[PDB]
Amino acid sequence: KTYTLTDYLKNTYRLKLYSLRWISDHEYLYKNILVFNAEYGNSSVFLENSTFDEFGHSINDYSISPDGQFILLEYNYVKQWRHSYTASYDIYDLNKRQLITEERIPNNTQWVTWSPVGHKLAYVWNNDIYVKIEPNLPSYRITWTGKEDIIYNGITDWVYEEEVFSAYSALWWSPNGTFLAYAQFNDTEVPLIEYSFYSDESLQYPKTVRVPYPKAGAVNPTVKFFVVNTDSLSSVTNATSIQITAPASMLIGDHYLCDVTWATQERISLQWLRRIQNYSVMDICDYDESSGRWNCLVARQHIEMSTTGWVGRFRPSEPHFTLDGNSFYKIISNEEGYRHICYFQIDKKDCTFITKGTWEVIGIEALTSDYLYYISNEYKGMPGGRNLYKIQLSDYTKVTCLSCELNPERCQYYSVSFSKEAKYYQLRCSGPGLPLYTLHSSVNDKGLRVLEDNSALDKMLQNVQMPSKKLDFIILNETKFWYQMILPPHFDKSKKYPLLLDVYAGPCSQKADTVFRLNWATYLASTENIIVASFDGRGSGYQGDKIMHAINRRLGTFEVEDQIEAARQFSKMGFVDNKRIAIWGWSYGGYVTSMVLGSGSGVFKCGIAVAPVSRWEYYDSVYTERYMGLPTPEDNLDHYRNSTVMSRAENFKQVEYLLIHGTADDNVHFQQSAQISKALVDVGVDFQAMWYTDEDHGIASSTAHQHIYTHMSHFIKQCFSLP
Amino acid sequence: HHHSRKTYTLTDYLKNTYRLKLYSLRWISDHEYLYKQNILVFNAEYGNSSVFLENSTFDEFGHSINDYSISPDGQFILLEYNYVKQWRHSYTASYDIYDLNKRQLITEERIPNNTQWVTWSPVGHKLAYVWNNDIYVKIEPNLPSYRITWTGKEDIIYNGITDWVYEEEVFSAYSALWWSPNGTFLAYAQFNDTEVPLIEYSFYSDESLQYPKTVRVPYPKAGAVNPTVKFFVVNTDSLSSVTNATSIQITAPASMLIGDHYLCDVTWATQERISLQWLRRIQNYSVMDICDYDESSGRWNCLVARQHIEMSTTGWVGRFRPSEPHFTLDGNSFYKIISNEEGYRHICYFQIDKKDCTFITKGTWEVIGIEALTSDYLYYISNEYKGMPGGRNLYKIQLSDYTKVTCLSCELNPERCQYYSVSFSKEAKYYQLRCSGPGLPLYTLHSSVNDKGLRVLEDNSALDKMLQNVQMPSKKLDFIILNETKFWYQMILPPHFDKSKKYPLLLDVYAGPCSQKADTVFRLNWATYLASTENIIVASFDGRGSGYQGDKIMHAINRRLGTFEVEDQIEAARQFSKMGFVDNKRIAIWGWSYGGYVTSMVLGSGSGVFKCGIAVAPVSRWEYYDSVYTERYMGLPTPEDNLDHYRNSTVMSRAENFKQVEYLLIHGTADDNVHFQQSAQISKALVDVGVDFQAMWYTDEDHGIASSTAHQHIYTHMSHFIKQCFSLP
Ligand SMILES: *[C@@H]1O[C@H](CO)[C@@H](O[C@@H]2O[C@H](CO)[C@@H](O)[C@H](O)[C@H]2NC(C)=O)[C@H](O)[C@H]1NC(C)=O
Ligand SMILES: *[C@@H]1O[C@H](CO)[C@@H](O[C@@H]2O[C@H](CO)[C@@H](O)[C@H](O)[C@H]2NC(C)=O)[C@H](O)[C@H]1NC(C)=O
Ligand SMILES: *[C@@H]1O[C@H](CO)[C@@H](O[C@@H]2O[C@H](CO)[C@@H](O)[C@H](O)[C@H]2NC(C)=O)[C@H](O)[C@H]1NC(C)=O
Ligand SMILES: Cn1c(=O)c2c(nc(N3CCNCC3)n2Cc2ccccc2Cl)n(C)c1=O
Ligand SMILES: Cn1c(=O)c2c(nc(N3CCNCC3)n2Cc2ccccc2Cl)n(C)c1=O
Ligand SMILES: *[C@@H]1O[C@H](CO)[C@@H](O)[C@H](O)[C@H]1NC(C)=O
Ligand SMILES: *[C@@H]1O[C@H](CO)[C@@H](O)[C@H](O)[C@H]1NC(C)=O
Ligand SMILES: *[C@@H]1O[C@H](CO)[C@@H](O)[C@H](O)[C@H]1NC(C)=O
Ligand SMILES: *[C@@H]1O[C@H](CO)[C@@H](O)[C@H](O)[C@H]1NC(C)=O
Ligand SMILES: *[C@@H]1O[C@H](CO)[C@@H](O)[C@H](O)[C@H]1NC(C)=O
Ligand SMILES: *[C@@H]1O[C@H](CO)[C@@H](O)[C@H](O)[C@H]1NC(C)=O
Ligand SMILES: *[C@@H]1O[C@H](CO)[C@@H](O)[C@H](O)[C@H]1NC(C)=O
Ligand SMILES: *[C@@H]1O[C@H](CO)[C@@H](O)[C@H](O)[C@H]1NC(C)=O
Repeated sequence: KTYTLTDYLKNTYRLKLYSLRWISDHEYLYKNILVFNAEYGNSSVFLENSTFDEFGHSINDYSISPDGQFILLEYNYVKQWRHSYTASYDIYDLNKRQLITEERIPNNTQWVTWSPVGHKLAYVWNNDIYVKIEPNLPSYRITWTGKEDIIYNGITDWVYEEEVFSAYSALWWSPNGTFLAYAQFNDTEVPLIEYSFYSDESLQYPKTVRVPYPKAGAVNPTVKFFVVNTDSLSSVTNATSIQITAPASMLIGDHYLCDVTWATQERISLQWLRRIQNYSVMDICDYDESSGRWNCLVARQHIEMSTTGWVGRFRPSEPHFTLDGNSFYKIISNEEGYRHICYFQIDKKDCTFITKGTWEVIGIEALTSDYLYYISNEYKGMPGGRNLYKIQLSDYTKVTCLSCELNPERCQYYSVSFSKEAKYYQLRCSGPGLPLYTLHSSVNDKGLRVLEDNSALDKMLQNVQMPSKKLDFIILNETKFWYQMILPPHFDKSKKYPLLLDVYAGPCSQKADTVFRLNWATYLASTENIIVASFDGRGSGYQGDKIMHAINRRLGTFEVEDQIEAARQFSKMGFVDNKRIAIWGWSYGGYVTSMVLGSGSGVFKCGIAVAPVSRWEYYDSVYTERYMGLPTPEDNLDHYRNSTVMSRAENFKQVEYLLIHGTADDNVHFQQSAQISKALVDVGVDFQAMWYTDEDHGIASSTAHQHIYTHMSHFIKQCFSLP
Repeated sequence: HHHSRKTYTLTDYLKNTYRLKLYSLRWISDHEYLYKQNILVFNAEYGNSSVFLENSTFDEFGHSINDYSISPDGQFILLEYNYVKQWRHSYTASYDIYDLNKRQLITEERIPNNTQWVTWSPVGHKLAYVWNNDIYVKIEPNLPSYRITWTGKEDIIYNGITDWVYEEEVFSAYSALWWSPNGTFLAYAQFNDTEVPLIEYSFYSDESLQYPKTVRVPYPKAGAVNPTVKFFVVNTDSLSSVTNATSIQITAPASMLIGDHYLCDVTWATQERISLQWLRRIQNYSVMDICDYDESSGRWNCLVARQHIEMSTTGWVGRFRPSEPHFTLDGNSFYKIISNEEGYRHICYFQIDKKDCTFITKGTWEVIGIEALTSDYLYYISNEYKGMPGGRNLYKIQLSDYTKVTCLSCELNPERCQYYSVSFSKEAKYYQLRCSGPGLPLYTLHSSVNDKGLRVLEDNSALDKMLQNVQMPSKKLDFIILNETKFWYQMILPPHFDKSKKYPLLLDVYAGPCSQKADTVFRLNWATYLASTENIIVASFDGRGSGYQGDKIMHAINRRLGTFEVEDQIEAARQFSKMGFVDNKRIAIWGWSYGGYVTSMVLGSGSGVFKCGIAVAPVSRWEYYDSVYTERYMGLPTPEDNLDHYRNSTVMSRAENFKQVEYLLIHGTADDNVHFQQSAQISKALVDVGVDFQAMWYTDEDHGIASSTAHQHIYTHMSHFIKQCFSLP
């Protein structure tokens, strides 16, 4: 038997996880909720969820204070954007098992967070910030200026949530929780995207949703940064919020706050980025004693820039400070364009690189007094592998691979999670074999035990004909470009398979990796006998700037051409039926799919774009201007005009096209597909469409998810003459 | 050979390869009319024509001329340009006036840009126009205009123009101005939309528009706050440039001010007598008021003794609204279409003073419209001929002897002509006859004194010459007995039609209250292609709820939309198969508007009869559609009226049954009439029960999906869908 559409849709074959929250340097929680001792693996029950038997409300999430004296309960969850939401809250006392009733956290709270030490609490209600020193006492109102859709204290607006921070919160406690650092966003002049929301059938008149949303070249939100001392809050007088202004080099024009990182109890570092995102500045600000302000000396500014592109992968990387805070490490691209760990002195311009080579550091995971722990794709020169390394701080040549040889056949893609002081770590392996979860001791790196091996799943999959994955590379202009293929079971090299190109191809993307996945591709390969391939061409990430910056100021050119060239290279692989080649993608993949189908190349018979960008002036400023610069006569308007899918409408006469878009998509506005269809209508091209009423960019509803995949499978089977 | 080998193709339909010529004129006097080439005057009597306006005169103009309007006294011409469409009838435009006798454009005191409506008085050259929701009057074209109203406010106050609902469902027109017969008085309506909710939808516009626009229209959905209405009359002879003009209000009768009502008809009776018709929001009760000007007062009075009640116990009043009266010259009597004691619409003769009228026509047929009345004769269109409800002929009844009825069109050309409409001269001395089928449209001119034909205007013989070689479909018009009642249907049958083989069949559906899809009209449309090229029988059926056959049939779906008319379409299909020449594995259904609603209701009915269907811009649930139309048939969506059936008749609740059929759902995003919402809500329901289906939106298209490129695209898309559902290569 085979892995079927139903299997994928009704999630028949499950991937077991082992998610843990470190609580201390030797303990973690595991949802009843258990507490585990990392040393021995023994566990006691923390609370039965029959403790809230009579609670009366459906509990969404829990959150334990650092000191473990109180638990925060979250209910009435109402999802907003990708990260943002609203909820009700309650505080349960562990010391004396019962809830708090006096001075509760209001309904419709936008964000809550314990300080990093003890049980202090900061929350956001109606765009304003409040602080509770004790869970049962009244809160002090920090900000008074919050206003819906206009002023944002402690939480991000639409574009910051999605493109800058990947988070709704804009609150940063200092390490011991004395200081609360926050940002304030101002959206007064940011234009609003409006779209219909149809809601339940019983709603007679549709609702109009309005969201401040800066499209490429529009007026952006403005940002201010503040620090407040939470150990001197008066119930008599208003809390005083000290402002930290952006450096002079940023106040000269539009700019972003892109990073907040505390260094010590009294030292904070902020990163700022120009609107033309190729110049950024790191401020280190120290707290002044009697005077009570924050100073950011000019001689302590650290400039990060790029002549060939934008700075960072999506944003400048984050610093990891030493204990005294007089030094830090952060990832930057070296002189040959590869991203490696640089070591800075707070007082000095030059850093020394502590890693080198033709491969990249993915991130810094933990920093100790003796070692620095990082993840990279160095192992076997494979851009799509991921391994944990240890680097000796007094001798940089002493680098140990901690995950490389643990199970080299089944494990090539690792992420990690260290305990409070990096005493223990959990390795998470995501492929090529079934995911593997292991617990380790950093004092010597020996493995304590397996936490989850997925043997349950492995026994079930023994019964089904499963596809395989080929990960390899092709040479193009003397450079390696990586591809992967999901191959049908009992794959015959002397046979001719229909091929479907799964595309993303956005700047810094990586679609060829060692990760094990059960998705739509799995079914297409297992049941329909279709080869599903992906390709990382120019603009793709984790392989140096030369490749990544190749599309600087030129979205919709080389990365499009490379998908076409990829499909050509596969035709010449012998086992591909080149009368049956298709391409599909979501978001950026949708844009590339569309551009490829509009290319008039002749290679693809049909394709599917889901929620595609259609022209760049339609998408948000932060993401778009990062790669395209500004849509103005003196910058890059010409290429904004030359890279629309609309302009390629005539070429669509050559292919079969299915266009799909959610009508309540706040991210890629329905507008984008509305303009594509009008364009195809105007040149007389027949095509397939489908809208999803009240679905957003995810088309994530249980039923909408099934509908779309079902619809797409029918399109593909019809296009490929499959019954 | 020389055998017919061409067929009527999709491209033929989309590119207008075979075009119907039509002779459109506009009478300017009692014996003269205007016709376009260039613009000619034609003497109706002789045929002699001189050039009235050479095409070259307005090229110095600088602007592209969309339309023209000659003043009643032929001294001035109104030139319309910068036309920008709004709804089905309303638009904005610029206007310039060309003086004929001085032979040049009036430069001083021009009509402002963005004018909403312009209208000459019926005699002379007075002018009335609406700009920014206010009414202005020009006594002379080159002179300053006097402002009549001062209260006009966009989306709130409408003076002399209708709002969305009154435009689409009450008046079928943007204007709400009425000149008295000689231009002395100017009657107008004011609409107040203050508390009317707004429908909001996205307009995406040109691709250079970065942020979509949101369009906001005052639109009362069933049960919502309706617009209120006031009525006024202003004497245009006593206007002065020194004082603001005085407008005399005429208030509705007591029985209307008691609750929500509508102004449904305005008809001047003489120089000093106007008739009003009002309707209650529950549209079964209407009151005609006859109002007279009082000389010494300057005010209007509607005597309660002249008041006329018209009501219905089995449904609503009139076909879509009460009928309009036709007054005798002395405005002391009138003729008006109403239903007789047994549900048949016939001409009633009324005295202004008496309650009772006498019916001057009788029969198991109906009068369609009164077309003209003179001293001795009344002219009307009816479907009496041969007891064919879908036929239309011009008749003549003698006012002093009701048994003296002459058919004027019946026998003219019985074989090709069975569907007529007429256009009379200014005093009914001549008339143009228009025949729409079953043969090729034919256009003829007649004098009504002797009734002789004067000449053929257009005979479509160029078209006839082209069709001679094309394998054209034929139409079969007939009926079936159900519950002892005749129910008519029409079939567009493929060329060389063979009773002994099985054809696939498409049900073409409207089926709304008072609809008629079975008729004698000749059409070159999508169905002609499907029969001719693709060999599909496309059929239509008038079931319960359809019109022009009496109230017994028409009112059968009263307060029960989505029941019998839906059921009768299913039964129609079972009947069609039972005739033996239908492949019942291949039966489909499609419709637009109400037809889309019925299509959907049918496909969700679980009947097992239809394999697939197409719904275009359908109504999905009645609480989404407008008040005037929906309440006419459904009453109010309240617990103490008819909420139950409103809830019982949505397409959404039938989603589960769509698992059995193939469904194509189509909707323009800028549809102001049946909002995108209605399709949006169907699709969501189908997704929720796991039904796959085909969808297509049209960016910025409205209810008509009538852009050239958009029209071509949807018919092509629909054609692919049907061809695949039927296994046609
Ligand atoms: C957010 O920014 C807006 C727009 O820059 C500020 O609005 C201005 O406020 C000043 C002083 O109050 C006025 O003189 C201007 O006329 C305002 N401009 C506009 C267009 O509104 C606003 O002050 C800022 N709000 C906060 C809390 O920082
Ligand atoms: C703390 O600050 C807030 C805002 O500055 C004060 O609340 C405002 O009080 C002023 C008068 O001082 C009023 O004009 C506003 O209407 C108030 N705005 C509100 C309700 O947010 C608050 O009173 C301050 N506390 C004190 C007394 O210093
Ligand atoms: C249109 O109708 C609105 C509301 O139906 C009228 O508004 C009323 O006006 C008076 C004063 O002019 C207020 O005191 C009432 O309270 C208003 N009614 C309500 C309940 O809103 C308005 O007069 C009308 N507009 C015109 C000029 O005809
Ligand atoms: C496929 N894909 C992406 O395209 C992608 C993507 N991430 C991004 N960007 C970073 C997160 N915020 C949005 C941009 N993109 C591009 C994108 C996402 C959603 C809508 C439009 C765009 Cl252009 N991923 C993970 C991803 O998997
Ligand atoms: C097919 N068809 C109609 O459906 C029709 C229709 N006429 C109507 N109504 C009367 C005129 N004004 C609109 C309503 N309908 C029903 C309808 C039309 C347009 C949108 C929605 C509806 Cl429910 N015609 C002529 C007509 O030909
Ligand atoms: C595990 O065992 C140790 C000693 O046996 C004990 O101190 C600890 O509390 C236990 N941990 C849990 C969470 O059960
Ligand atoms: C939140 O809302 C509920 C229901 O409306 C109310 O009963 C409850 O007291 C609210 N919680 C608080 C603490 O405001
Ligand atoms: C944390 O650090 C602050 C600032 O240096 C210091 O004064 C204090 O000892 C700590 N806060 C508390 C009260 O725990
Ligand atoms: C940033 O980009 C702009 C626009 O391409 C360019 O003029 C400038 O040189 C860049 N700055 C740096 C530091 O390279
Ligand atoms: C039309 O023809 C008639 C008949 O000969 C002629 O008298 C007349 O002058 C023509 N039309 C006009 C009024 O110019
Ligand atoms: C209408 O607009 C045009 C173009 O802007 C202008 O030249 C003209 O004067 C306007 N006409 C009137 C009557 O105001
Ligand atoms: C006419 O009415 C308007 C608005 O009520 C007013 O402003 C204007 O002055 C009036 N004209 C005169 C002078 O009577
Ligand atoms: C039009 O009718 C009115 C009222 O009957 C009358 O007083 C007026 O003089 C008429 N106009 C002409 C000159 O025909």
